[PDB]
Amino acid sequence: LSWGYREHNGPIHWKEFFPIADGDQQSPIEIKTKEVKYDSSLRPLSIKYDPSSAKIISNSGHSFNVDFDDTENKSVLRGGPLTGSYRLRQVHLHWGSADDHGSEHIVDGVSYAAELHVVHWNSDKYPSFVEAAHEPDGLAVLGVFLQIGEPNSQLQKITDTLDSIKEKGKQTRFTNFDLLSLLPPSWDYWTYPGSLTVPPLLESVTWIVLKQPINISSQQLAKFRSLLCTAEGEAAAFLVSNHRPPQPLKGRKVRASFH
Ligand SMILES: Cc1cc(C)nc(SCC(=O)c2ccc(S(N)(=O)=O)c(Cl)c2)n1
Ligand SMILES: [Zn+2]
Repeated sequence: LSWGYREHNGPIHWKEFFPIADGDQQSPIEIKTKEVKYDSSLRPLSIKYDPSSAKIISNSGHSFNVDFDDTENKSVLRGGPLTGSYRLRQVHLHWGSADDHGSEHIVDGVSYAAELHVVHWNSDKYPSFVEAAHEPDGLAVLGVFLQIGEPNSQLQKITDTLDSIKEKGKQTRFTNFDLLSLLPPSWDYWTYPGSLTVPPLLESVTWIVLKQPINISSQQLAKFRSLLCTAEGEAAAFLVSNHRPPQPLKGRKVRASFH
């Protein structure tokens, strides 16, 4: 298949080849903080990310992905709303065509400039990410909002690479990536049950979205828009926007770890 974010193949078109697009636990959503319920039973996040787990950065045509070696248990998320160990798999980012929008999740009617997703899978129960992606408790994604601010020394590692992966399919070695340090200093979070925000749109994600944004400069974020959604030797299209609109909550509870 050949989904994307352009006029012919974008989010409104996804339902055509992925009927779960209209499902009851679709992501992303609006977080309306006046409707969030603090839940004292939610636990703190327990995070370990080995900077040597990071292997490769590539252009999928839908974002950049930092792939981590997920055959080993070096990089694991536990706690939060999660039962068991969730192995780190991959990091990517969503943004919009300009800095005033671009996050997937929206807070109190407001879009951030971009949103970082840290993809993990239940390695207690499932033999691989591919099997875990089909189960309600299979995935956990940590979301971090990016707002325009000062230049981010931690994102600069990624931005420095983006020219070498400008075309879809291109990849480049990427390691010693201190992912933890990219996180905001508060790990307070909202959580709800949801889906992949991209086709196949599987309802297998425990969303964990951190309240506190991190900064990125205008010039840093603009580098992501210089990525192509098209391959070398193909007609060019810039990956100007790669975010899905908020989906109906359909009676799900968004809970907060904090008050
Ligand atoms: C073999 C295989 C299967 C699947 C379901 N995805 C992939 S690559 C896509 C991928 O890992 C991915 C992309 C986007 C998201 S999101 N925006 O965080 O909900 C997630 Cl959870 C996974 N590969
Ligand atoms: Zn994502």
